[PDB]
Amino acid sequence: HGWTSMLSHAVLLLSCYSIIIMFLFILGMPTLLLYDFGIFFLAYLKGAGKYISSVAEMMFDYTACLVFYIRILAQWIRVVLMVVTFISLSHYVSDFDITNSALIGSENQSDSMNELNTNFSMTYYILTVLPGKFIYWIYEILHTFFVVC
Amino acid sequence: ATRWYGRQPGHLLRADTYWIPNLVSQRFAKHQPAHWDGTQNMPIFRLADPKHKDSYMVQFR
Amino acid sequence: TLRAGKNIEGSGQVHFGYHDQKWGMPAIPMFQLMYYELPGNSIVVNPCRNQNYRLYFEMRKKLGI
Amino acid sequence: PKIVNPQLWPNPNKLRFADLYKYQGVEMKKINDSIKNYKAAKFYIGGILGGCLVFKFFIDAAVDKYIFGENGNGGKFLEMQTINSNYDYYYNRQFQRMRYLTEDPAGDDPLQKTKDEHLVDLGFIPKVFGANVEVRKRAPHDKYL
Amino acid sequence: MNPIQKAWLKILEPVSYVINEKMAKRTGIIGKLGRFFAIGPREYGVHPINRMFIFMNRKYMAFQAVALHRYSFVKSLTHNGFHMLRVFRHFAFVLPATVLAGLGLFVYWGDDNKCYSPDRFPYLKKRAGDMALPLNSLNQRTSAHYIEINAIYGAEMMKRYHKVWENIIEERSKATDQEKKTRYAHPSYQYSPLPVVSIPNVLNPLNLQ
Amino acid sequence: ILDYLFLLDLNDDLTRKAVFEQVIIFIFIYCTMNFLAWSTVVELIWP
Amino acid sequence: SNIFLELQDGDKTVYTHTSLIEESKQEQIQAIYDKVPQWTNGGRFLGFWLSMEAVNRVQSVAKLPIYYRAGIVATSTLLGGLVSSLVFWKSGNENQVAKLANGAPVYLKKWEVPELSKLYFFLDDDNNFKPSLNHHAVTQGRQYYKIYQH
Amino acid sequence: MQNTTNIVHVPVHMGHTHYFDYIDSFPKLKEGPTLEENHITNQKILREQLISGQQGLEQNLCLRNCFKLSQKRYIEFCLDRKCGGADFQRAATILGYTK
Ligand SMILES: CCCCCCCCCCCCCCCCCC(=O)OC[C@H](COP(=O)([O-])OCC(O)COP(=O)([O-])OC[C@@H](COC(=O)CCCCCCCCCCCCCCCCC)OC(=O)CCCCCCCCCCCCCCCCC)OC(=O)CCCCCCCCCCCCCCCCC
Ligand SMILES: CCCCCCCCCCCCCCCCCC(=O)OC[C@H](COP(=O)([O-])OCC(O)COP(=O)([O-])OC[C@@H](COC(=O)CCCCCCCCCCCCCCCCC)OC(=O)CCCCCCCCCCCCCCCCC)OC(=O)CCCCCCCCCCCCCCCCC
Ligand SMILES: CCCCCCCCCCCCCCCCCC(=O)OC[C@H](COP(=O)([O-])OCC(O)COP(=O)([O-])OC[C@@H](COC(=O)CCCCCCCCCCCCCCCCC)OC(=O)CCCCCCCCCCCCCCCCC)OC(=O)CCCCCCCCCCCCCCCCC
Ligand SMILES: CCCCCCCCCCCCCCCCCC(=O)OC[C@H](COP(=O)([O-])OCC[N+](C)(C)C)OC(=O)CCCCCCCCCCCCCCCCC
Ligand SMILES: COC1=C(OC)C(=O)C(C/C=C(\C)CC/C=C(\C)CC/C=C(\C)CC/C=C(\C)CC/C=C(\C)CC/C=C(\C)CC/C=C(/C)CCC=C(C)C)=C(C)C1=O
Repeated sequence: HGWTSMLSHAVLLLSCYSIIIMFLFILGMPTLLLYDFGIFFLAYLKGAGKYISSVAEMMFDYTACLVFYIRILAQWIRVVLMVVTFISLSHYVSDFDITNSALIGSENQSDSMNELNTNFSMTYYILTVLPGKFIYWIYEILHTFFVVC
Repeated sequence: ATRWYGRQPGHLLRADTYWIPNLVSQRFAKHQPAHWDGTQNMPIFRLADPKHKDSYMVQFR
Repeated sequence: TLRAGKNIEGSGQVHFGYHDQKWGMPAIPMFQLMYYELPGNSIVVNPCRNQNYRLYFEMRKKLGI
Repeated sequence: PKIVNPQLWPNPNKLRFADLYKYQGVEMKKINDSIKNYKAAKFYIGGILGGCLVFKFFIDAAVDKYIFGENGNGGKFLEMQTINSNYDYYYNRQFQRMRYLTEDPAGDDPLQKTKDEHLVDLGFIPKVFGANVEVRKRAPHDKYL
Repeated sequence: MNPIQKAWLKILEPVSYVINEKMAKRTGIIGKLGRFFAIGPREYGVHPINRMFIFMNRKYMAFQAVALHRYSFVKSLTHNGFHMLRVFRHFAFVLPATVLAGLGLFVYWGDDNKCYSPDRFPYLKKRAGDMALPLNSLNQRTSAHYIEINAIYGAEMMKRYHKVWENIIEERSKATDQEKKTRYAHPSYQYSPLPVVSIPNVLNPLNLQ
Repeated sequence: ILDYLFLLDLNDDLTRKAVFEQVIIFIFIYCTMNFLAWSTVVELIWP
Repeated sequence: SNIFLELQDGDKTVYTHTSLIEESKQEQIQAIYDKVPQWTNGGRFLGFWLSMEAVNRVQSVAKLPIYYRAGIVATSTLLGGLVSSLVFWKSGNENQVAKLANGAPVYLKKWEVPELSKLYFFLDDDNNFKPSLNHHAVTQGRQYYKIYQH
Repeated sequence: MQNTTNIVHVPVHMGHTHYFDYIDSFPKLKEGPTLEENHITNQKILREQLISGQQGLEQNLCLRNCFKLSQKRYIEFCLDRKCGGADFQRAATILGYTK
């Protein structure tokens, strides 16, 4: 979506419309398929009835048509999982540590440069604590790649 | 005096397709007639203020 | 702000002192779903302005127009 | 039209070098094909412009209907609608009262005001007043917000 | 070569004779000037903008033919022509409707073409010299009725003051120096006459009416 | 003369919905995207 | 309730608007105009039914061109709606709206009839900010014709 | 002093939401009648004013326009010249300006 950055005030405008288009036209696919079946559409789903009671079969046909739509609609929970996993990775990267101790000739003198800053974490920071933050970073992205794929 | 006049909020349209919650929710909203009460400042839309409950997602910079 | 009567030392919005800074929106989908820039074209004149035309319709009928 | 030739060099023979003289002709040939399209489109474009001329008279009557209405008192032009609920509307009104009662600290620069030391030397000894600690700021009617 | 270039050649025919015939074949500075400004058909005279349109027009038109040439959604409803099962028939008119909407791509470009711009905030910034304004500038306004009605009212009342002003000056001219100084005077003032001097009574110093 | 012609109004669109001014932006973007995609598919049968 | 009424004041034909009547009676007037399409559409059905029963079962109209037979059903259809609309008003409804408009101001010409929802008003600070038609641009007054009596 | 510093005289409540900062509610905010209920209320006031409140209106409008003048001596001149010679205190009682 990079090529649409200046086309509107929202970079993800086309993506936010496309997910709605994707939802509506996928939802209409089973509906148009039942229309193509005709009035016999319930026999295409469940098959032959079992009881002489039309009211009894009416309940079983109401379930087969519901199951027919749940097979499609319940798959959008996979899209929810992919979005949540992608947001948690963006939250970890956006909040990742970056201070003046990593800058070359910093001029941000008021951002903790001239203050006493001790911590209560494990010492040997770049050997113990900093690699641990990177280990969890690798887990976040490897877990994301496995989920979204 | 200038700062005080500047805080009196301006009127910002409610219609919004840039925020994906409004893009979906406003398709089910019902536009009701806003009967004129005799004033020129009826806040029938949201207000152009960063602290307004319907404008907090807007970046006022 | 300068024309309004506030002299400005320095420049930019990366406030060195005791002020809140507002960095640019991170160009990543997370922040681009939560925020969007203020569209100036959405700040409008209140529609109650159109009710002043009620005076015109009444003046026309009073003058036999 | 004829082009004046300085004759600084002899041009190649047209029979020996024919490709050097062809580009000018095929360029005007392209334009002639475009003019055939412009002329053939006279009735289609004219029919649309003719429809706009007839549509102009219906739009005139619809605008006066939209603005003046049935009996010249105002039409749908005076209608305004909203999606705000009743709570959203009274939140905005209170938000307007809050911004009316939102002041900044310290006021204005006291050094740009009339000094008391200057008034004494001008012949008017000012009287010192106490702070009005009993008044409560309130918002005006909604028509003034 | 185009007709506009041929129209230039008819007008520049005398100029073409001065430069190409006379100046071009001379030597020295006059020769270098004539050979440099020689008149004829253009070298590298192609117009890339015209060529850019022809390319994009042909490329976009081939896209229109694909998007508009669709099988009908209506004809596939009866299951009797060419289409029995079409699970995405409800997408058939999305591309044609999208292409037809592209006709207003340039008609509605930017904010001003989609609304009445004087009712929007950006119009105010343009009239202020492309200057930033507070976001509520559209609300803090004096009545346009007052500005125009008061402008007419003041000038109409000035014509009626001019008539009263003439009657006051004339009536004061026939007043004694004692009267014109004691009338409308402070009660504590004791009148004492001044020496009589000759001062003209001019209504308008400039010879106006 | 009929009130159906009122749909041609854009001066006072903020009085009713103010949605038209934002939806056509997507439609123009959507046409640009399909133009780049479809022209690539149909043209690239030539190699 | 935006309806212009044409009332019979003896020999004069006076006009008024439903916004000039109290809301308690505007609902009764709107309820009557809402039953006109129910009588109009219902009468169109009877005119369509009785006509179809006559152009088919009566073997004197059935032996005719279809264009003549369709014209009878078409004519009897809308004619059955116009008749039912007259029976609706003439029975007791054209006189009921006249009684419901008792006390409302009327005008000699329709062009002089104002719509109360379209009038300009302001919030009068001198009267507890109540809405007032006597704004600071008013000169003379309204001066309607008379109060309707039925 | 912080550039984004305001002093508010009425209570406000802030939202406890991540990435956002706004006023989500006002304490003890009561909702009055709707825009439609207020409209019906005003129509009843405007209807009675149209039917029963138009006689003798030209005289009261002249008294109101005279009392919008800057100086009192001009008000007395307006009342005497335009309002048929009305009294200052008598017209002030009609308009409701007298205590
Ligand atoms: C809040 C929104 C809510 C709704 C949302 C969803 C919207 C739904 C819309 C979907 C699409 C609807 C459009 C339908 C198109 C119909 C077009 C048509 O008419 O074609 C005919 C067509 C049938 O023709 P055919 O199949 O092609 O072939 C017929 C055979 O040739 C014929 O063979 P045969 O001759 O052997 O058959 C015998 C006969 C036998 O039939 C009988 O069973 C007879 C019944 C008994 C009659 C009473 C007899 C009384 C006897 C009394 C005796 C008295 C005499 C006694 C003795 C007197 C002695 C004097 O059967 C028939 O032929 C009749 C079939 C026609 C019935 C039409 C059914 C559709 C009605 C739909 C109603 C609502 C429409 C609203 C649409 C508005 C737009 C949305 O009808 C259909 O195809 C129906 C398809 C429907 C499938 C779509 C279902 C979609 C799912 C909806 C539910 C989703 C649930 C889950 C939701 C989850 C969340 C999303
Ligand atoms: C007749 C006898 C004559 C001799 C008599 C005496 C004999 C010797 C007795 C010694 C007496 C005690 C010595 C005291 C002097 C200490 C001086 C000093 O510099 O200490 C600084 C050092 C750091 O402490 P600090 O700087 O003062 O900070 C205070 C707090 O710790 C701060 O608290 P914190 O929580 O903030 O700190 C976090 C914590 C981090 O958390 C930890 O504590 C890390 C623990 C994870 C490692 C644990 C596993 C280690 C063993 C793996 C190998 C196992 C092999 C067998 C596997 C069997 C499996 C069943 O500490 C660190 O950050 C540690 C980073 C510094 C070291 C990391 C890199 C070390 C180099 C590794 C490569 C060495 C290559 C070998 C080359 C040989 C020549 C050099 O202190 C120690 O680490 C104590 C270590 C004690 C020895 C450990 C055993 C080593 C065994 C190595 C096995 C391979 C060789 C076998 C040779 C066999 C020979 C027989
Ligand atoms: C007074 C003047 C003189 C009068 C006399 C002279 C005039 C006489 C006639 C002259 C010619 C007239 C042309 C038409 C008759 C031609 C006869 C024929 O056989 O043609 C077959 C002809 C042959 O096919 P083809 O040549 O191969 O291709 C045809 C087209 O290229 C494309 O074909 P296509 O099949 O691919 O097009 C499909 C498209 C065709 O485009 C349309 O027709 C637009 C349809 C949009 C409306 C859909 C309504 C859905 C149901 C709503 C139910 C309630 C309605 C309430 C309405 C209230 C309105 C506020 O429809 C769709 O896209 C269907 C999918 C829609 C998306 C999904 C929407 C439904 C799901 C969402 C439901 C939401 C609610 C759920 C819950 C509900 C609550 C329970 O196909 C046609 O249908 C031709 C029509 C093309 C347009 C012609 C326009 C000409 C310009 C005239 C002005 C416009 C008039 C029409 C305006 C309609 C209102 C928008
Ligand atoms: C006021 C609104 C309600 C009006 C009445 C109800 C009408 C139905 C609601 C309007 C729907 C309009 C939008 C959808 C248009 C149809 C879309 C569609 O898919 O149609 C394709 C269908 C194609 O059907 P098909 O059977 O030929 O092929 C489809 C085969 N399958 C299903 C397998 C794909 O054609 C239709 O038009 C069917 C709908 C007909 C509805 C007609 C209702 C009245 C019936 C005639 C009157 C009978 C009176 C008694 C007669 C006495 C003897 C003479
Ligand atoms: C209809 O179907 C469609 C196509 O066909 C298939 C498409 O190609 C396309 C694609 C569209 C394109 C490829 C075109 C793209 C064009 C774009 C983006 C903008 C083009 C802009 C320009 C060429 C700049 C032109 C610059 C100007 C007009 C300003 C300078 C010119 C001036 C001041 C002239 C003054 C104008 C007049 C007097 C108007 C009169 C008109 C004339 C022709 C007179 C000319 C007079 C003389 C003396 C030459 C679409 C969208 C489509 O829908």
